[PDB]
Amino acid sequence: DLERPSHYRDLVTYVQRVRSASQQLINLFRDHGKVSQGKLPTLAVVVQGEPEAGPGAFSIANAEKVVNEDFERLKRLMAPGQRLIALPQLNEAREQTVEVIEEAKAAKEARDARIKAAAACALVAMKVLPKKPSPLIKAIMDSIKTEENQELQSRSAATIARLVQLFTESGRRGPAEKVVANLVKFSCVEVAETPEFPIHAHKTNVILSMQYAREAKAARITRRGAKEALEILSKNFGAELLERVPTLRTFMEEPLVRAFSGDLPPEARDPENAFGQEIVDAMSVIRTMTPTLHPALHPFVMQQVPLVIKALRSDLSVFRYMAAKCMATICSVITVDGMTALVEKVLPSINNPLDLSFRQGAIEVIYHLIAVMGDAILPYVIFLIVPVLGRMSDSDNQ
Amino acid sequence: ILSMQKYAREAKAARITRRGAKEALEILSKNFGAELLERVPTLRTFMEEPLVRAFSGDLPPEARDPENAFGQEIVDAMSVIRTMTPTLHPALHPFVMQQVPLVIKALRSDLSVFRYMAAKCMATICSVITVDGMTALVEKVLPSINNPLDLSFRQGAIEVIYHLIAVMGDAILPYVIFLIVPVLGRMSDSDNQIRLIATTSFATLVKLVPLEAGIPDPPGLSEELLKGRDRERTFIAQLLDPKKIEPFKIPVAIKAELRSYQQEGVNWLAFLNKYHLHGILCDDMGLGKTLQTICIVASDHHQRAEEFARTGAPEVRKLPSLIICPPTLSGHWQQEIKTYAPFLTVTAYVGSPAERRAMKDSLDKTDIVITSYDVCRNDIDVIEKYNWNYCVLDEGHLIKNPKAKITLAVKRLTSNHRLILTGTPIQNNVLELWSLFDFLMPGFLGAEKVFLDRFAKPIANSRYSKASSKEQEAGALAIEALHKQVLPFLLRRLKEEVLNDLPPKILQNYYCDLSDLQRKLFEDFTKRQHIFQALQYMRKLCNKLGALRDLL
Amino acid sequence: SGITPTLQNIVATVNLDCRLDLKTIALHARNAEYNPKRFAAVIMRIREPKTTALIFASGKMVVTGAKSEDDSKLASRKYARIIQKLGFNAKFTDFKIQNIVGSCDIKFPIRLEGLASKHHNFSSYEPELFPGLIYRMIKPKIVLLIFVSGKIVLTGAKVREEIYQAFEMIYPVLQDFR
Amino acid sequence: SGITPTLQNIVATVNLDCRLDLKTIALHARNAEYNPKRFAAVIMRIREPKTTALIFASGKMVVTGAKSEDDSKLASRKYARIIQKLGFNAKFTDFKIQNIVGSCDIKFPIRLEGLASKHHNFSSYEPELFPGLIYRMIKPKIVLLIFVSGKIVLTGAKVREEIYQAFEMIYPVLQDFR
DNA sequence: GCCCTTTTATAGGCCGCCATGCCGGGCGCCCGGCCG
DNA sequence: CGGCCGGGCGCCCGGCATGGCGGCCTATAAAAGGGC
DNA sequence: GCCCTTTTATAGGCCGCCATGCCGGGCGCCCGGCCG
DNA sequence: CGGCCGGGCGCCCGGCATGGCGGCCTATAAAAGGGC
Repeated sequence: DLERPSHYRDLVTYVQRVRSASQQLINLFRDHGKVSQGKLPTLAVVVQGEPEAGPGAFSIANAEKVVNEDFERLKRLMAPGQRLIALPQLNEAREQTVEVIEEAKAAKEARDARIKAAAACALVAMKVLPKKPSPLIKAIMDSIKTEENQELQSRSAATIARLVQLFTESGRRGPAEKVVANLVKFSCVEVAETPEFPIHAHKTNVILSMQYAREAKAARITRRGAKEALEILSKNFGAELLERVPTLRTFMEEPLVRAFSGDLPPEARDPENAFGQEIVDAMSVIRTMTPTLHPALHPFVMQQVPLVIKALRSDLSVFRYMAAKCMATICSVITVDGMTALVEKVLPSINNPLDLSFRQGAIEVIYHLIAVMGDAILPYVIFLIVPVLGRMSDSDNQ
Repeated sequence: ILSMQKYAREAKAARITRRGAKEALEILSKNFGAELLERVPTLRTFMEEPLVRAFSGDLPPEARDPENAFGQEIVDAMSVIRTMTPTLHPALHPFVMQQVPLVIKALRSDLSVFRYMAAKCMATICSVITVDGMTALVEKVLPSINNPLDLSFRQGAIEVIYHLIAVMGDAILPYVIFLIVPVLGRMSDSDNQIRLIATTSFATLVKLVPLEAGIPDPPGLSEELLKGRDRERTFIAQLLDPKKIEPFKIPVAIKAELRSYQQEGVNWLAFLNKYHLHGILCDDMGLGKTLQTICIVASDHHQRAEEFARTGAPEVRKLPSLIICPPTLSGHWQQEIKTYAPFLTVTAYVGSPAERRAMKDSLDKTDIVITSYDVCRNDIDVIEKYNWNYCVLDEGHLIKNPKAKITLAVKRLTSNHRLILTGTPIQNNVLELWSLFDFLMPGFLGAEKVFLDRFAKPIANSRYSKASSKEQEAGALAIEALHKQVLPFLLRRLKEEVLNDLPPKILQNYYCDLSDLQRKLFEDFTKRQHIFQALQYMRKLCNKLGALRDLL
Repeated sequence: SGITPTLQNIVATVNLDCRLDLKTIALHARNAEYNPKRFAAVIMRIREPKTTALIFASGKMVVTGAKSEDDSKLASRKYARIIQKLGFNAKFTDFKIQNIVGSCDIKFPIRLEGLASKHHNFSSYEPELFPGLIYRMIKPKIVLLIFVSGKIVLTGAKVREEIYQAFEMIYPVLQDFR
Repeated sequence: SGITPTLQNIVATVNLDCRLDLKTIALHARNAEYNPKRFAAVIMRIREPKTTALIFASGKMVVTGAKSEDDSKLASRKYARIIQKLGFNAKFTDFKIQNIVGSCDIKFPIRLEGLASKHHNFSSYEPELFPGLIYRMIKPKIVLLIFVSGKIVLTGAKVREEIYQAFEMIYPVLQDFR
């Protein structure tokens, strides 16, 4: 609750680096720029956070002050003409200084977030349920998003899984539903597991399976944390998960019962409509969660298989992609029922000449089914062999 | 309304190429004369194949695909009509006339670019094939301007007016009588860009209105156009003349009796209803605003329902109506509706926060919906997604502060008609009146800064004056301007004018002087924080007991 | 070398060799304005070639706004004729062009900061006060205002060849900085 | 200063002080290969820490592939033990690290051409032959290969502090060029 | 300082506005309980 | 188990009048001739 | 030259392939005509 | 005006064998120790 300390002794190296860069800016480039002595008082020799550091020790705030206010003042103090000679190196030094300040501030933010997350885990562990849970959930979700350390991320995942159960037993449900929605949101951030619809909205009748560096790591670590949280949540709740928490049900199901009986909003094809992304975000959760659900919820996924198969026959390419993935998973885990559905209501459609969507989805489902099941696909190769033999010589290239 | 929304190198190349091609096409048409539609088919295919395609409700899904070339080919085809029609021979005027039924549907389409191109093309066609195009406009575009649910219909039908004026210029004189009422109505429309372009169109049209009474009739007007001009003349004649008609009522057998002042009030409401203007029925409490409101709402619903049997257009849809009241008055509203207007059906979205899902979809199925200010506020994120015919606020004064969240909530209600019931439209500051009229007629009194500078600052500065022209005149002119601006949209009627039995009310002030102890305490406090504590302390120490003792 | 400047303003001075009563000019000519508190001259104007003349009581005038030397001289002659028609014995004498302004647009942006740093002896740049780099050239005595958009305006010339020489001299420098 | 290098290879030489019959090592150890035509040593390998040993007939060996000094020394000791088990009286003597290689990735691209032009005395760049700038440093005797991607690998060091000093020395130069 | 003409064009200060309050006073909502 | 419960607190009320962002608006810059 | 390990990474030459033909010989198409 | 007209020429046939783009593939670069 109380504001965090302005500094830590571990970041004295960062602050000292900032001090050295600022001193370079003040000294070397004004010697180059020919500004007389007395340009600025010397930076404090002792950096904040060190032992026996006085209250006037050098801090990041002094770095900001020198890189903005003293920079402007010194520029105004430079003689005309010499300013033109000196200014570009001053700009380079200023940008470098700002970069070091940003690095130090980011390190401080990371340490504060980690400490807050650990404290929140301690508070939830001893069964505290504050009447006003504003900061606790914020800290825990921050440690689910931006936690590079796997162990602490798993600990925060368990923390959320226990917090949801405690709130369900308490009866209050606002924050519970909010965090469940946020978990389902974070689970779908990774591009490789659920693509950005605004990019693929313009592609039709193409096999998706055949087709900035910093953000790639952030997306996958966030998705890792969310997936572990959801798995522990399901293991905790057991059979009753489909009864206790309905917000997950709405997220998973509302685009599935929508678009039924051939229904198709025109905005579903609109790149600027958020529902085109929300559809795939919804359909990712089935794959993300079904293998870890209880067998008591196998009837739920079985009853929803008629929706997934129709998504596999749908003319929307991403519908077929996600339906192939989800059918592969369902046939992996709910084996007999899913494979009955596949052999009885997918493989017959593989030979349709006019319905290119039918063949495309019904071959991509086989691709992903083999890839996920591996050795378990032995008893069903007799079903799968003839369609692939026929479609090796199909008209469509992919 | 998209009309409102190395590159510099290419910008010149595009326009020079288009200049050359257009001149070539014009000379080609003049060469061929009447026979151009016979000798050259490829031009016809280019112009026409996306016009018969996508017609009769047709819509390929790839028409909305950014990577499908046909989405560009459609507009490329539709540009040629504007590019070439003014230079064609009169023998091809029948061709464009026969294709006008396709371009009008292109104007009604939910595709924005379709409406843009159709507005442009209809403007050109009415410029050159004037009588037939304007017959099509007045008979099959302007009737659709009032459709509540069909936003595309209104949007295209206002953009066509925008471009028609911009292209025809002075030639639009005999036809302003048809276009004046739609733009007047749509200046106060729920949608922002319709309001903006309607404002521009009205700025152009009002200057020409005084001339419309005597423009010579164009020689070729069809009988439908003469009848339209006559009926529009009779329609406008009541607006621009103090004379008025007997009020609008539906004489149902179970309908209640109306008093004289209630008769005048329903007359005023009907006058507002005809020309699509909004007001505040700011009567004193105890005069029965509920009867007048339900009377006009029921009469409008009855009229629309009856017209839906005499026609098949989507103008009427049996749309719902909304009423927002404080919780205590919902029972009174329902009792009055049931006893005075039985044939209406009522719904009460006043349930518990979970209960409301039991009637979430019932909002679109009942004639009158009743809700509370706070129930609407907490659930505005779902109530905004419904359209309404009438939107009545029973206690306006709740929404006087613009920053209050109830105002932000209520001002998102897209409604065809909009009315505030109140007793004190202005209580402390004219900005309260601005906040109310921002809900009723957005933009009517300008933005916040505009209204501030126009009225509010002079009104505040007039608080301390001694008949001095420095500030007295400013305040006087401000109140006079605000009075004239909002005159037709308020209807105040005093309780003294109506009630035949209410004894007079007399007022007297009782003056006294402060006691010695309190006087000394205040004199000490003069030497002695925040500004408000001083006022609160003065209020406290001000505490009269002898005056009350003698008065009782 | 490349593209050529386009001249935008030419200022010429001509002496009419006779005293003029300015208020009599103002009261008779429609195209003349006189405000002795603001300025000491009558501002006459003609519409072919579009030019303005500041005609003074001492007989001098300054003719401005012309896009060419022939147009400036013809406008000065027309103004002398107009003064003659109003009764004064004005005579066209002492014509001499005294300023030519030019403008050009090379097709690339300019890194003003590097140019100012390298050529600090002959340039001034205060971007807080004026977005354009000022450049003063010693040989042809032309002053160039350089802008990041790739547009240069030359001023102070008394002959067309001066702005041409100034543009030829400055173009390699602008090529070096983008 | 900023980020720190990561060491990638360490090469150590240790003398076993006894002659070895290489073919007898090859015929008995599964993890040894001997090809006298190609190379004069047996290439032994062990899987903890992952290292390779070129063991020669003269008793010297070269142990490579380690990521740390302790790992290199422990691997050399294990190889000496393995030679002892095969019957030879090998004794761990004359250990000395003789090369350390490091790698780092500063988070911005580098303008190699300007760097080569300014620091021509200490660098070489032939982009037709090798896509990396070569930089030779005299004080710590470290050679750096600098790449446009922002990745630098240091080599020739005999201590960790040498590559640390070399990175500290070179980092301002890389900051200057983007 | 004052003015005329011309092509170029953008960022500091100056006058405003504008949300800040903070004590009682009330209403309405949902959020926790329990009672026969 | 159904139904009324108190219960908290967010929202709005209202005053004066101070301080911190504002957008917008010359002024900025260049040549030059003349007269005041 | 020869080899081991390690992180970095991309552009010249070398061996291929690959479309080039061009004289008669024929078929099929559409593109110009006219015939009773 | 309807129907068969000749009429041209683009397309494909086939041979051997030469010259000009190819992709791809080491080789390029750095340190160092050992022995041959």
